[PDB]
Amino acid sequence: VETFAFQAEIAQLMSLIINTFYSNKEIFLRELISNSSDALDKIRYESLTDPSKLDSGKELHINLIPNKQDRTLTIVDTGIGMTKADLINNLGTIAKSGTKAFMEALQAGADISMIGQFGVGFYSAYLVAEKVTVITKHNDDEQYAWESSAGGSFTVRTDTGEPMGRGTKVILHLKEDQTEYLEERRIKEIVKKHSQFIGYPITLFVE
Amino acid sequence: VETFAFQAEIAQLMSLIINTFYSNKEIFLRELISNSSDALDKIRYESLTDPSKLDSGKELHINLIPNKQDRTLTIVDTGIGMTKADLINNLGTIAKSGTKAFMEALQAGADISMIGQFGVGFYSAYLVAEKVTVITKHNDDEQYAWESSAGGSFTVRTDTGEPMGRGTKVILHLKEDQTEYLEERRIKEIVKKHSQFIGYPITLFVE
Repeated sequence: VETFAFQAEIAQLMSLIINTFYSNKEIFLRELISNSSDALDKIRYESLTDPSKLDSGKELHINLIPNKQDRTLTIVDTGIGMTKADLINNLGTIAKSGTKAFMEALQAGADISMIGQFGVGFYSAYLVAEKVTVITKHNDDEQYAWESSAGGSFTVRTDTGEPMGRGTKVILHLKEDQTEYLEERRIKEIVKKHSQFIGYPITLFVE
Repeated sequence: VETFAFQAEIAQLMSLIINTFYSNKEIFLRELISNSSDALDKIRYESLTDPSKLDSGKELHINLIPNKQDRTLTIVDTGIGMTKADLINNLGTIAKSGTKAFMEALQAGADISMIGQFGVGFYSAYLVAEKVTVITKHNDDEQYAWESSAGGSFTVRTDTGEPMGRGTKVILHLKEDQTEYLEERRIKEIVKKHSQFIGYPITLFVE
């Protein structure tokens, strides 16, 4: 297990997300689904000129999996996935410059819901999760698990868990007061509100 | 000069954009600036692990250049640019699947302004342009000019014009009744309305 320090700007972003009073927490799900859609677009685009890109899986979809026993909400996609280098480099984001632009935007009257416009919407997971685990598999690398309970550090290890073929799994270990996002009708409401026109099938699993 | 037929779905998209009555045409500029921002994000991200990616130019910006004599509005960026293969493959988009999802969305009550959510916002240029010329330079390829007045076909040729270093230039040859988008105060209004928080400097050139 390798342990890394977040760059200062990302640690600041995460602390802001965790500590700022902001009731409209539901946007985390929109942001994660949007990320999954972007990843699915990328592998689709690559497959247009190289069909073998889909040998690791032809299905392009997003699954939402609540588990009340574990108190986890998992967002799974069969998108392009992330390399180890991607994971370490702020999960494929330009988080340093993105965080700066987001802060500058917040200064000029923006609010936290606009986070995704700055390329750092992943970190909105910390609106509802005390810990986030990301399992990912990219065609050009092995399967890795990234994890962080914030507080300035994350871990990366090779994943010996269930193989995924290709894509990303975001596991949200929810805060004790945020279990509403495990309820079927709440998830359905949020998906209909914010992600109605996403161009990949979104399947909400039942328990 | 090589001439190509648009895939059927893209020809349909373009005809819909050209022929549908829709007064809110200004969104084209938001969509092109968004594309430029995405391209700038991509070269930024690549440069994080490979600084030499910026040997073709360190500046990351967007320029808006009106020219009333030529009746053109040009959007220039120093983003990642496009390879020849990218240009031919619907300017780096998943236009076939994107167009389908956009149509399905329009069926379920969406309107043309949401085009960018489906990865085909480039084609909104045809709300205001009778012809569009795209000059582009990607680190891994030569400089190319793509062009189309719609009507089912586009051309690609090697560009012998002014070298660009790296990025993309979208030249909008405006319709005779759409010259308002050459006026400084109109462009400023649209940028402030729709692109206020874009994380790269946007410079509106004067004439």
